[PDB]
Amino acid sequence: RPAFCLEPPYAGPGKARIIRYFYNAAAGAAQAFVYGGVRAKRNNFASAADALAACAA
Repeated sequence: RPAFCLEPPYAGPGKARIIRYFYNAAAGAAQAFVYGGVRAKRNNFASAADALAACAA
């Protein structure tokens, strides 16, 4: 998988309240987190499906 997939989820400093998905490598699963709308890292997806296709491929 890309190194990006090993990164902890990044809420960032934004104030929005958007559920996004990240690949949790140690868990072997895509998991929800709250994304703030600003300065996203690359382990950040619209759905569990999109996280798994990028990283559990």
